Amino acid sequence: EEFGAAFSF
Amino acid sequence: GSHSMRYFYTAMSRPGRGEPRFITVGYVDDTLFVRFDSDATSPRKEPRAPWIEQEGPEYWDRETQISKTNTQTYRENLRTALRYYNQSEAGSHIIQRMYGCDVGPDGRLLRGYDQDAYDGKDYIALNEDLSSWTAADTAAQITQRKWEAARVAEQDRAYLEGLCVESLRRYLENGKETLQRADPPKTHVTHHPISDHEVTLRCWALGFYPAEITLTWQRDGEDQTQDTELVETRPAGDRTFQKWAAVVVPSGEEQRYTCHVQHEGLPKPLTLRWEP
Amino acid sequence: IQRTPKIQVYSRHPAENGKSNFLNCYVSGFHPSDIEVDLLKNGERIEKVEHSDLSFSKDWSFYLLYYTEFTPTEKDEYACRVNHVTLSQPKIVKWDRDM
Repeated sequence: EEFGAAFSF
Repeated sequence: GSHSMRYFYTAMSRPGRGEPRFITVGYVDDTLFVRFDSDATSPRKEPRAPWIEQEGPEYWDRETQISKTNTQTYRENLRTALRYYNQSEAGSHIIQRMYGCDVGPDGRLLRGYDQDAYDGKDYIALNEDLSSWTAADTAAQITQRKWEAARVAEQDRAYLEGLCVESLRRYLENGKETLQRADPPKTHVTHHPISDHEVTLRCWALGFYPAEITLTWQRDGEDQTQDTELVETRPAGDRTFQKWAAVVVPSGEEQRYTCHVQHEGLPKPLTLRWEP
Repeated sequence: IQRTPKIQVYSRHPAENGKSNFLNCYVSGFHPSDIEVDLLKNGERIEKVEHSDLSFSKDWSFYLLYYTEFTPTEKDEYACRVNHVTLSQPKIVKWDRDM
């Protein structure tokens, strides 16, 4: 299962 | 004993040919298990291994939404990257991401990963502490400053120590017939004379899983590292891998050469020789 | 920052004339990701070749497996033809049943 949070560069 | 789970993002801009393509693939060890492609007719996370098929509708919806949301995020990252490197909007660029966890025999976290590349070069990486970052250049330092401010490391850590290892442990159980089965290589030595005074000895390993293997030729018990031709481990297409190592040897000297094979599917390392 | 693909042409199982098999072209070590790969039978394009989902190694370089069912014979020639931004012309690698 993936991590649902991804953050902008 | 030891196992890994990794997700791989590729985000590729293509000015004049629509919005950046976003592709995700997930692996446990060397087994592909999920895929997402923003260019698919109806983009969704799709099973690539039978044991992930056990997951219910809620799983597939949640995973698909993460991928859809990350398609947008990685499209913004590409735009941001252009600004960070003073680049024009007319070029094609690529951001990649690899993140995930290793577990040992007991199933506990051995280590977590979350790293990005821009145009094939290291950009930013979460350190093994799961607490700080390494930026490769002044552009990625800008990203670091942003991630430090939003405590991103702490959030990655909670994922990597929780959901990452828990889901991987579930996958390892459901796919134990395959994920927890090592297939040892089938090995042989072939002999191709190239001239009257030189012959090629090729040491084969076929049908092995997982990919990791060592093939070495020795002459008189000495590693011929510099003189060995090694091909990159290649997938057979049926989950297993193939590899070979070759040396060019003087005619009449074949028996001074032994091929050595190490692989976790084997009880002990194998020694092979040309069997005339 | 561009890297030229390594190319391997080979079968899933050891080759036997008249026995059905899979022909593989594995392209790896390359960057960027766009790449053209054809499998050839006597110079001509095999239709409905399939390929794996785009992946990459620890060094960020990409890899793909292209494959098709096939029945090798003595006289039929097989090859993989690859184009990429790093090549001035498509590169042809011929299937050698001993490699």
